[PDB]
Amino acid sequence: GGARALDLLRGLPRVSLANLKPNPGSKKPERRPRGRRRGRKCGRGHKGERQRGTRPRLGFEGGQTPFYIRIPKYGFNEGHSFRRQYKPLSLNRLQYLIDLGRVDPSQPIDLTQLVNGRGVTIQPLKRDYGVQLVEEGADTFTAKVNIEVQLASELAIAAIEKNGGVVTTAFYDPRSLDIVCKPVPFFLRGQPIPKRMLPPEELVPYYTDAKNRGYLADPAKFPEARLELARKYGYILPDITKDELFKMLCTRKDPRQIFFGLAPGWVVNMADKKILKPTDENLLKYYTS
Amino acid sequence: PEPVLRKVELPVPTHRRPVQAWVESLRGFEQERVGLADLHPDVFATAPRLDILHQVAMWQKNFKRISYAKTKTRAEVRGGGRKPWPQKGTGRARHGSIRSPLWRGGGVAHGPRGPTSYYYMLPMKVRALGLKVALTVKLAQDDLHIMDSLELPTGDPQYLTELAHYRRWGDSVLLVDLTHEEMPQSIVEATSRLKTFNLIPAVGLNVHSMLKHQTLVLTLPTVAFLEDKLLWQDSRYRPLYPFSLPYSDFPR
Amino acid sequence: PLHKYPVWLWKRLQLREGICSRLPGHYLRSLEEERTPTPVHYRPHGAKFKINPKNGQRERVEDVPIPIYFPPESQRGLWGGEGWI
Amino acid sequence: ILVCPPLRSRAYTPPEDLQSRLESYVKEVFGSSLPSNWQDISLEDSRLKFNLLAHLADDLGHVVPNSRLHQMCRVRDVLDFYNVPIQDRSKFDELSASNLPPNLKITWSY
Amino acid sequence: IGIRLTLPPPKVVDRWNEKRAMFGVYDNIGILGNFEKHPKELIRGPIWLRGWKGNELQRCIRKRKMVGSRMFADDLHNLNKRIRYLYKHFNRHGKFR
Amino acid sequence: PDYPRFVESVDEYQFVERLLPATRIPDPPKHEHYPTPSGWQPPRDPPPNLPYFVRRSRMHNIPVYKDITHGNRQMTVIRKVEGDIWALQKDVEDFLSPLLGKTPVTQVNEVTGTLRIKGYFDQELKAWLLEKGF
Amino acid sequence: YRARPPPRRRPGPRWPDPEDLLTPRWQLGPRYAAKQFARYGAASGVVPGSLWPSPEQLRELEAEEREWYPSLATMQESLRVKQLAEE
Ligand SMILES: [K+]
Ligand SMILES: [K+]
Ligand SMILES: [K+]
Ligand SMILES: [Mg+2]
Ligand SMILES: [Mg+2]
Ligand SMILES: [Mg+2]
Ligand SMILES: [Mg+2]
Ligand SMILES: [Mg+2]
Ligand SMILES: [Mg+2]
Ligand SMILES: [Mg+2]
Ligand SMILES: [Mg+2]
Repeated sequence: GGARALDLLRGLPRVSLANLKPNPGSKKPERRPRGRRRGRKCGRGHKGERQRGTRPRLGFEGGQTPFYIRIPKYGFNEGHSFRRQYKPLSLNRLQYLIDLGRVDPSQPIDLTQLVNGRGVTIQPLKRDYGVQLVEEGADTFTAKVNIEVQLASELAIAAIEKNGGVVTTAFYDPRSLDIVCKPVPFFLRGQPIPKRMLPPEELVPYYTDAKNRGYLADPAKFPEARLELARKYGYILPDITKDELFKMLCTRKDPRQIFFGLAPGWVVNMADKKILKPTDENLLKYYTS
Repeated sequence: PEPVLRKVELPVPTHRRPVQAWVESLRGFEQERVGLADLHPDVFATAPRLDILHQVAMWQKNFKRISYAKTKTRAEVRGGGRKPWPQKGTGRARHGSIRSPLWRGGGVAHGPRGPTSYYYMLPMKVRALGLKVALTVKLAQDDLHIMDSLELPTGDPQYLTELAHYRRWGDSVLLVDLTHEEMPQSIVEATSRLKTFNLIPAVGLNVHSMLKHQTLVLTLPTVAFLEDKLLWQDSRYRPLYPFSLPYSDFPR
Repeated sequence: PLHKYPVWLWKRLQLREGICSRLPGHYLRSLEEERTPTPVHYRPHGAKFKINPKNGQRERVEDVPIPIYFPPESQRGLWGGEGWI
Repeated sequence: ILVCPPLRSRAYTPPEDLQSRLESYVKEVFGSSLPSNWQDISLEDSRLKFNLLAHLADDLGHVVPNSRLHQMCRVRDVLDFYNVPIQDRSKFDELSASNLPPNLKITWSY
Repeated sequence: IGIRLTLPPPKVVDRWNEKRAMFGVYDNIGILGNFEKHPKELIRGPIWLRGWKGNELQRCIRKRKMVGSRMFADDLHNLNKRIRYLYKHFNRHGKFR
Repeated sequence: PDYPRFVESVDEYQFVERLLPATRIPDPPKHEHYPTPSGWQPPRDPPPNLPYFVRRSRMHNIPVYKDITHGNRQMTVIRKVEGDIWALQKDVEDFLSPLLGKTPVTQVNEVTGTLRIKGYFDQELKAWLLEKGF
Repeated sequence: YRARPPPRRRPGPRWPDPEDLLTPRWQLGPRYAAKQFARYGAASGVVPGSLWPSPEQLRELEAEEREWYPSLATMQESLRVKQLAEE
């Protein structure tokens, strides 16, 4: 194979710039209006708009009302630029990442970790609002994780809580989503870490409900929902208090916080490896609100 | 007196074995076989891709080309606003301007419209594989020579020319050093007075220069640098942002 | 060919040499002042952001001034900012 | 002033005692303790291979090139390589040496 | 007629001058230098043509946008007319619609 | 210009270091049981003694892919093949003859070390190569 | 011949002269100073206290946030009122 090719190459003239050719089939011949075959009319036909190069626009049918105008207007793409979108994160792919080690299950898992492990691709400029944890491959998913997403299905939540873990649905504004997806470019702007905005009024009920594992829901109502899901799907809810990873599973960030262990208003240097914290009363009040 | 033995730092694939090359010295005419060096098969023994070499060479030739040729059209040629003669009754051909391409001194219908840029970029993996293939071809055809260092006993270029003739290095020799600042003054002076003997740093290594020069000369630090740089591509992730921005394990 | 400084900067360049260079600094700053005139012939929005009724979304809104022509007869009277439209 | 030695000829003639000399060099380098199946002795050790090849090159005037160093893994391969002969005659000399019919004449204007 | 009666003077090309000898050096600057600089930064020429490619209309639009304020009056007028003509040709004339 | 007072600290940069991503693809962690729940199995060490060898991708996956042309032509591509690609083609034809009822149509690109097969047999080829241990 | 030294990225912070009219505005804005500080650490010679907003900017941001970002309690009350009306 390769050794045989190298042996053949050894007994051949030195490779230089005078014996190089492109890969066959990669260079189509260029056609020019010269000669008998491609001259004369030069592939333009006879007298008319087509040969004279002045023909009606695309979609014009010659005077008849065009097909793209005669169809009545209906609302299909109305408000498309304002619809929120969520990339799907399947449990099959999550287990694939965990097994390959791209996403470690021993630490809280969120959008930053998924992007660092190249598991999801989030485009805030394309009306993306995060990742929805879909239920694909829930039967074969077996991994204790503390997964944080933006949307979650009942089956996916049931699978996570059956395997043992904490699934929480959190909200990010477009700016916070961009920052959390690509923190390194943000720290090069010399800007203090902003506050995570509250969900819009249309999304408040979703994130203030315990059945959706919302991050603004009452903590005391979670056990009821977990037990209801366990009863519905025929598994026993595992008490995570006895687990040694209880602190890691219960490690939840503040709703006004973007990054674990970092507070709004702090400025990261990334050159002196230092974090600067303001002490002004007004700035502290603004950032802790 | 002790042999210079060099091993591969990066993990060689289990199904392949490193290739081997002689390590020589430039301090004497007969100072050959000063040691043995092992070279990574994926860099110095990959498959020969002459098509990829051609692609990389053409990219190097054409990506930085800017064509300044420009001609004037009938709208830019001086004059020609008025109609030369009435449409009918003259008995001659009908014309609208004297700067038409049919007229002497008129505009050009489809002439060059410079400045024009032929800029395009091949993928980074392809551009690295081109260097891999060039190094492998040089090693296979025995145009590649590994040196412990580029230091010469004297700065006289005739000494280097006679040494190349004695060792049968062909007409053209391209010496590569690890860093530009740390190049020995003897070899710098020897190369500065020569035309077919060109000294470049490891950063400046390219397929065009390697093909133009019959013989390539590398140092052990240069070999290690090239192996690291070329094998980083085979295991790097897909980029989230430009690699000039900080990463956890980059650079090194 | 091309100029080094663009055309619109030629007046500013001329205001830096010759007799204009020796002018007092306060007068030069007064000339450089380009405060927007108080609206007269148009009604400003009064807000930076407004909710568009078509889609119910917040949009930035600007107040583009209406061009006003001042006849030469206005330079010998006090028209209070009004002029021909 | 260093004097460049005259350019060595590429021509090689395999010695009749090549096998004995190779075995002696193998005994010198790898040791004479285990000469059993000397042609099957592996050349895995870089230092041992370098010593053996350098001694052979100094003795015979022919050195294994870089394109063939990787192939050398046992003494048998080196023996075959040194059994393979090398010629260095020019093309015109080769044509003249080849039996030319009396009606064939060759001239070299270079 | 129309063909020279004498051979043109012989043309000698110095294949090993400095420029041809060092052509292509530092092309892989980003690859072999921790991506500190991009290879497109080594291109020298017009400011509006540096690491960018396009058709004649796009080149004219880019030139007008970038250095239009610094152009001469006649050159700017010719550029505007050329842009108008190219717009008409590329959006109203042709064979394929 | 009066500025707010700021306190400089170095203890909190560990979170920034955690947020910083890497460039090299991490090696798969050792698993007690194989195949993994996701279905991934590591290559056999030492590699099998066959004339040809198939190299795993940068993600540690079998280099068997599907391709479609003209909207109706479905093909399966085996990449990163080193050794006797003709022997690999013969083995693939022998493997796929019972499934198709006839000799499969294959193209061998020796320059790129690739094998192209008419039809979609990606999962079957992946299982076959995993069993062989490539 | 010997090749010229390899082209290296310009080291250290860059501070274009504000007096020159050809200097771009984005090279003179305070955002440029903040970016230079972030990229080059304390060697940029920029006071870190200027990174955080001035009191006027803080008041403007607070006013904008109050105007265009209702509180959670207000949103819940509005949702309750809307649900009651629909019921
Ligand atoms: K024709
Ligand atoms: K015809
Ligand atoms: K057209
Ligand atoms: Mg004709
Ligand atoms: Mg007709
Ligand atoms: Mg006709
Ligand atoms: Mg005209
Ligand atoms: Mg007229
Ligand atoms: Mg006309
Ligand atoms: Mg002319
Ligand atoms: Mg395809």
